[PDB]
Amino acid sequence: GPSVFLFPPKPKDTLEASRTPEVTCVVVDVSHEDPEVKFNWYVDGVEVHNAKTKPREEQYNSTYRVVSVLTVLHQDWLNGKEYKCKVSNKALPAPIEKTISKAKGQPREPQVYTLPPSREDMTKNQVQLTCLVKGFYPSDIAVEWESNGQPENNYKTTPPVLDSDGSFFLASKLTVDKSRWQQGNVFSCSVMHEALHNAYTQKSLSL
Amino acid sequence: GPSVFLFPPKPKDTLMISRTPEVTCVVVDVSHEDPEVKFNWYVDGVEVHNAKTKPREEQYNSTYRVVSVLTVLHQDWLNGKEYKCKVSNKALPAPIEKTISKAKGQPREPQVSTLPPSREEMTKNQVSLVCLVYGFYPSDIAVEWESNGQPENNYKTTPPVLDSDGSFFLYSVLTVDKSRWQQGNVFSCSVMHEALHNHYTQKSLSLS
Amino acid sequence: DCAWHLGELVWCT
Ligand SMILES: *[C@@H]1O[C@H](CO[C@@H]2O[C@@H](C)[C@@H](O)[C@@H](O)[C@@H]2O)[C@@H](O[C@@H]2O[C@H](CO)[C@@H](O[C@@H]3O[C@H](CO[C@H]4O[C@H](CO)[C@@H](O)[C@H](O)[C@@H]4O[C@@H]4O[C@H](CO)[C@@H](O[C@@H]5O[C@H](CO)[C@H](O)[C@H](O)[C@H]5O)[C@H](O)[C@H]4NC(C)=O)[C@@H](O)[C@H](O[C@H]4O[C@H](CO)[C@@H](O)[C@H](O)[C@@H]4O)[C@@H]3O)[C@H](O)[C@H]2NC(C)=O)[C@H](O)[C@H]1NC(C)=O
Ligand SMILES: *[C@@H]1O[C@H](CO[C@@H]2O[C@@H](C)[C@@H](O)[C@@H](O)[C@@H]2O)[C@@H](O[C@@H]2O[C@H](CO)[C@@H](O[C@@H]3O[C@H](CO[C@H]4O[C@H](CO)[C@@H](O)[C@H](O)[C@@H]4O[C@@H]4O[C@H](CO)[C@@H](O[C@@H]5O[C@H](CO)[C@H](O)[C@H](O)[C@H]5O)[C@H](O)[C@H]4NC(C)=O)[C@@H](O)[C@H](O[C@H]4O[C@H](CO)[C@@H](O)[C@H](O)[C@@H]4O)[C@@H]3O)[C@H](O)[C@H]2NC(C)=O)[C@H](O)[C@H]1NC(C)=O
Repeated sequence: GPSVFLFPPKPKDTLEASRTPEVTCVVVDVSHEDPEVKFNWYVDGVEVHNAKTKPREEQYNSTYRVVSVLTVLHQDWLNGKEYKCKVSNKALPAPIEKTISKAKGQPREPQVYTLPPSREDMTKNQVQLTCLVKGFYPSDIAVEWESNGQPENNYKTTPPVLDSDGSFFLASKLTVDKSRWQQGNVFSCSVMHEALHNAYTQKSLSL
Repeated sequence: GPSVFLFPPKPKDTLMISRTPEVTCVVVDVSHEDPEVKFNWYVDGVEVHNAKTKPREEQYNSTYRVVSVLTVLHQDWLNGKEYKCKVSNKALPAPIEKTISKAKGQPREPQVSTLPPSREEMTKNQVSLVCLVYGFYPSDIAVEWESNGQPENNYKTTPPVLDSDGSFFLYSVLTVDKSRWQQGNVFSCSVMHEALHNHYTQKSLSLS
Repeated sequence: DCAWHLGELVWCT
């Protein structure tokens, strides 16, 4: 029969008032002979009725993919409400249920530190600029870079890594031409996390 | 029926001439009725014979775990030779085969850079010492930390992240008591990788 | 030359 996968919203969506977070119930391996799927959504055991089904999409290995999407309130997700998707299909002996929610535990505020490149690093075409983010909980976060009000795109960010005190850390690395750095330009690491003041902080770094 | 998984050696073992690297062919779901398992091992298609079977282990779910282990030469693995385990068993209409080897690609030297704590961190009970490692390929690598001959166990290293030029980077962060940093103690990041001179480098760091 | 890690031999070239 069908298999179910329930996805959380993106961190960024839940942190900016302007965007619209959603939870997403994917059903795969729906058969040609029974493509009808009944969705029931519950928020803290209380059914809601406002989810919307995405267009059905044929997969080309003889199955359908059927998605139901539920919009959620920013405060609700952040307050650790539990979202439940109940899926029913004629191929299923009993309805499948899945649940997701934010990680439980005291949220903790990320400590953001920017680290310039080493005096040894400085004999290359480009240099590496580091933004160390430590001590945050949960691990839901977003890190971006900017310079003089423009996005800096040439960065990579490690996955969040669990630390021995039970919070997470990551590092984000921005690569820039040595010249741009030597000439005293200011570069900014921007971090978005639920336990920051206004879910946002920015730190900067220059020669 | 039985299922087969083949694991590489551990990076350190392939990089330290004083250690013994091995490849490990693990067969699971071996049935109580046909527990006999044949292993043939090949090194670049040439069948070697010096493998050893580990002690049979009965699993809490009525199956056996049967494990053959093959020792390997440091330079063969690092030359990127292909290692093949072939498993036959009666519940298995066709022999199963798996291969691993080193990731192919010209190897590239890690650039190792240390970074002291931020002035903004100096407010805290402990501080973070970072070892940035970049521009290395393959991703097979060992990072460890130390002070005065002794290992420091209070660090964490990120998984290797693929960079935009086809090489890898990671960071290792060692957390230490601020006072220990103020006390002028030298800390050292040791990195082991096949593309380093003698497969080993060491960079240090302390208060200025 | 030769290189050691915590006393243990790494490699010699
Ligand atoms: C028939 O084919 C289908 C489809 O196959 C595809 O097409 C063919 C051509 C092939 O090329 C395939 O490679 C293609 O996938 C088969 O469908 C697959 O079934 C798998 C189950 O067997 C299922 O595996 C599970 O996937 C989970 C991760 O899925 C992620 O990531 C994958 C790949 O990384 C991606 O393909 C999926 O779409 C899914 O992507 C996420 O989608 C969500 C929802 O849209 C996104 O979240 C939303 O995003 C919006 C805006 O976009 C907004 O922000 C919302 O708020 C937000 O909710 C999200 O961004 C996407 N993420 C990423 C990273 O892309 C695994 O986690 C899971 O593992 C877990 O469970 C297992 C136990 O069952 C455990 O083993 C495991 O450890 C975990 O616990 C599974 O691996 C595949 O997802 C599924 N593929 C698709 C596309 O649905 C089908 O099986 C096959 N049938 C047969 C009979 O062969
Ligand atoms: C009956 O039970 C058995 C046993 O189950 C165990 O016990 C029960 C009670 C539960 O707790 C289980 O969780 C236990 O595992 C079931 O057997 C299991 O089958 C699974 C698949 O069906 C199989 O999954 C595969 O695992 C791969 C990774 O496995 C690692 O890591 C896990 C844990 O993370 C560990 O349990 C495994 O043993 C294995 O460990 C590695 O072993 C190698 C070889 O020893 C080590 O390498 C060597 O190390 C030595 C030094 O010791 C030296 O350095 C050598 O040089 C070196 O070679 C290595 O260090 C070990 N790693 C770790 C972390 O310890 C997955 O990668 C793999 O997934 C991949 O393939 C899938 C496609 O099939 C994909 O989904 C996926 O993307 C990957 O590509 C598999 O999931 C379990 O490992 C296996 N358990 C064991 C112990 O073997 C059995 O299924 C069940 N029967 C039935 C009918 O259900």
